[PDB]
Amino acid sequence: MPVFHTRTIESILEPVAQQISHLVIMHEEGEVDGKAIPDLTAPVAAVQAAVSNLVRVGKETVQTTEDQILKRDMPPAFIKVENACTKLVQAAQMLQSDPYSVPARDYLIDGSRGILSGTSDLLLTFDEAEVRKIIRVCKGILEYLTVAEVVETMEDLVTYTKNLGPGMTKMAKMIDERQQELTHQEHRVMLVNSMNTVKELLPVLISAMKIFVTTKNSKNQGIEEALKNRNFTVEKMSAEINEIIRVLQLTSWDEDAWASKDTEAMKRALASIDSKLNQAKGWLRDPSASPGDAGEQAIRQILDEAGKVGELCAGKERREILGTCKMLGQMTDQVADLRARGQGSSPVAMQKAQQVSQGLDVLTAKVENAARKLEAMTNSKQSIAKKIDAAQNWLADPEGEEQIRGALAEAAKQVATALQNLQTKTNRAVANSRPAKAAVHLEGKIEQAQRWIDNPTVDDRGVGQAAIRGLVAEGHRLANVMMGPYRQDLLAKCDRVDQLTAQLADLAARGEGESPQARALASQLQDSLKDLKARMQEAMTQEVSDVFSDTTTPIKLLAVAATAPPDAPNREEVFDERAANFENHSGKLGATAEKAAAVGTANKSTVEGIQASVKTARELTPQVVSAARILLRNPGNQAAYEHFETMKNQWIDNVEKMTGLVDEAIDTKSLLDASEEAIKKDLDKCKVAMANIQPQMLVAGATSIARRANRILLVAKREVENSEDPKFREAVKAASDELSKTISPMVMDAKAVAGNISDPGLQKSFLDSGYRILGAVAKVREAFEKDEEFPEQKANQPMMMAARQLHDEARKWSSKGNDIIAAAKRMALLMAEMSRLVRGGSGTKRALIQCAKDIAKASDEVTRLAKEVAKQCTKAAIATNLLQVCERIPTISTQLKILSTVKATMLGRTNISDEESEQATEMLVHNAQNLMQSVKETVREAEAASIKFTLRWVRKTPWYQ
Ligand SMILES: [Ca+2]
Repeated sequence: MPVFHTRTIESILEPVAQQISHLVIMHEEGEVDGKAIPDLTAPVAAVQAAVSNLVRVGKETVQTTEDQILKRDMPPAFIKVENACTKLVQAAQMLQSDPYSVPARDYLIDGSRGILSGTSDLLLTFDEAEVRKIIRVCKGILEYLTVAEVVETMEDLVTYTKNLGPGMTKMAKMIDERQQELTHQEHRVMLVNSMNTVKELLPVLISAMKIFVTTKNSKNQGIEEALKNRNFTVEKMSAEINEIIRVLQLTSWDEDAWASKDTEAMKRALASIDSKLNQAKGWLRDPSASPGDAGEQAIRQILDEAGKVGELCAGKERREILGTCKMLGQMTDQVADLRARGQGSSPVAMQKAQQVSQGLDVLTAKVENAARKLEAMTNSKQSIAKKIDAAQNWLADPEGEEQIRGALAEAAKQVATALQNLQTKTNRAVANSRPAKAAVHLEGKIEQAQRWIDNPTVDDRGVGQAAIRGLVAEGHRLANVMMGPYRQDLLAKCDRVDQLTAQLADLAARGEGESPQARALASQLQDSLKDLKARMQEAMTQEVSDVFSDTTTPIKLLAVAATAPPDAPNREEVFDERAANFENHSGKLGATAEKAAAVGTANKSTVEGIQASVKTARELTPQVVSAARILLRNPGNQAAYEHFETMKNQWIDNVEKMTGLVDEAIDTKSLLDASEEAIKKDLDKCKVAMANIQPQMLVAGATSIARRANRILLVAKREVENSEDPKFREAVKAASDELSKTISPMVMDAKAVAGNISDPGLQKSFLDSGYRILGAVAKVREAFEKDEEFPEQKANQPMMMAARQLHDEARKWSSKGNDIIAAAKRMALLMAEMSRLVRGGSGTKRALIQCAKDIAKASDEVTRLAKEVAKQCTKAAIATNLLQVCERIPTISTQLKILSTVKATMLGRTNISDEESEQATEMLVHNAQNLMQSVKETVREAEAASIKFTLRWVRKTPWYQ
């Protein structure tokens, strides 16, 4: 099994597999055509030289290495390489006498496959031991984080610190280089993110240890919260280091990453369900609470936490959570409706809601069954495969209950091969046990839903249905905040899409699927999705413009409620309230940011970033509250002040970058319409505030207006650092500068009217300044041959389904006139050929290798011209994003060439294929999908970068809506 996770392996294994492609090409020229095989002497000598380098440095390594694992795993590579090497040399010797020798060609096709396998295994052992070093350092730091609790003296604090130094420095350097030596870009992203999180967590660590030790040397009263924050820091840092250790051992795409994410989100739904369980169960059972209240929604969103669990369990276990969720949802609806009319406390208002909520305690129990279930499934999954199967697979050459412990929790060297077979079987069952998941960014969800609604191939891609369900769930989440327009976007559109999709499902499983009765209804559902996208982005924009207007005043009031004088009144009466409003504000911001990441127009990178910052703030709120409680506890103490300032600054910066990333995910002109609407509404509350003599309300509204104007100044300065032309830098700046001109006059005029609230001239001055701000924001807004067909042939196909998904996606646009759609069409066609060639095996070797070479060539065309597109385009975000989709193309093309050469050395269906040939088909399929859809995203985003010269993206199909 070949590997490609580093640039050194690739730089070594690409020319090797290339010369091997030559040798198997001449092998086919010999075996299929009976042609003279020429002087293999020079090429075999070059191969055996470039490989004898690896063998030589390896043999020198095993002498001077203290690594025992290397001493075990390295000589077998020496044998697997030397054998095939000498075998190829022998083939070169025999084919000098008789260039038609039938056993000399047996030794030519066995050695090339053997030199590929052996070379890959040898490099894999090197790499493996190189990482084992890095993991040795990481485990060093992990063990050093456990001795953090023994520090009780400032002497122990400084000593602990200075000794922690060198290991941290060495780890950071090692990871910074290893990530630069990796080919899988996502792995690099994970290493960078984790190491950055640890490095950003060190100062918080020494701060928490500092307040712990100052609180310990003296007899201060903040000892508990201090150890809470310190133990939390050890927890988070140790967890991130463990993430580093897991990623470092990855040699392919993420295979078991879904497990940990699914189980941690699974537990997150419950850790979040606890609090709202208590609160909502406590203050709903009251005889009335006006609907739309935050305490009312406190149940309506609880069920949402169950839904995200129901979307994680497989399609069958969805039963309990889905049916219970629907019944609880409709019975609470009746609670709100009945309680908000002339009749409350008719037993239907008590006896129904009571049995229901007593059932809320039941669906809160059903979700833990699936949560415990799945985990035991992941802990058993990794415990069997990793801890016993590998460890005693190595030690096959005694003691027993390792293979017993693996064999019990599941349900010579060929016996271990059977162990690998059954392991793959268990991984198959585990993989099926979980349902397919829709994308997270919007266009992925609506694209999968789109691919299911128009041609529902019966009983596959429940990913489209899952995308519709995730979109409808996100529409329910966006709706709970509204009031009047609450019913029109929720009831009509969300339930209309749920109903319509239920019609296209019941109308496809129990009946016919291709009739126009299901295709005339499909357009009824295809545009409804567009409606939910439009109004969902609209309501999301309105919600963001309100919730994210002020992100810092609650924690500011909490900061001044902590430094209150000791003789101040109601110190905890106001403090606990500031912490309550601070936790509520933080959670509200987090939820709004989640909706923004789900519905907004932003690439998956910024979606993962928004979710990451929401995770971080959600983790940071309680420790900020506890820091406020160790400052409020000890007045005049400098250490508590430094700690609370550190924590509060952490929260401030995380919510700041959260505000920015969330702002990226919104159509900025729609945002300007939203904030302009908010300035219109704010001024009405000002006229009213004057009419009823409310100067505090007036200055509050004016400060809100100036706040929004400054925010618009931020989003306007953002468009300056994004455009590379003063076409935008005098239009945007020429308006934002005047918007900055209009700010302060409105403020001082507001302060003027606040003292004489009924003076018509003063009021007139203030209002004039305000509407001048309004017009300024308005100006800021105003500143903004022929073709081929797919060779589908009648009856492997999973490799062709990707080729179809690219061909059907490339043909949507221009035939020619742009080399990228020509090259992508040709790539999907050549992939339709390669799918036919993989299960071939009769003169298909040269056609398959030549096919991979063609795919790599067209890939170079796409990458080249797309890189040309990126540098003649405004807004650097689209350019850099396009480059991000472009860099993952040449790597996957090269890996496609090498894998193709392996499959070619095993393509003459001469038998060495217990499952070894089945592996190379699967790797070619995985690589084929990743390449395929990678150039698909490169095509779509390539057109996005062409709306900004260069290409012509005119569409093919004639306009018919
Ligand atoms: Ca003035």
